[PDB]
Amino acid sequence: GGLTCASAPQGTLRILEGPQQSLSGSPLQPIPASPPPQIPPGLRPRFCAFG
Amino acid sequence: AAEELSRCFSPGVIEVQEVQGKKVARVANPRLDTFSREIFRNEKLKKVV
Repeated sequence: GGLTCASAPQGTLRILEGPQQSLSGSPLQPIPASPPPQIPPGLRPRFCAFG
Repeated sequence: AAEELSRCFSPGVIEVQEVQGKKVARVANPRLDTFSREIFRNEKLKKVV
């Protein structure tokens, strides 16, 4: 009436919960790159010679 | 090329007249010139002035 060893298991199942990968879009930056410093339009000379 | 010449100088110095259908640049007032030597960057008009 006691507990005895039974037949060895024939296989093992290991369960884990996993989600999946999306598409590669690689959206690097809101406003991207190093935007260049640049000329103010027209500007004009702010200096003249004497005479 | 008269206008490119007139831009390489303080603007009053080279007065571009219109003698004929073509445009001639003339040295109207040499005194206004500031020495900026910007003609010397032109490579084709550094030989003219």
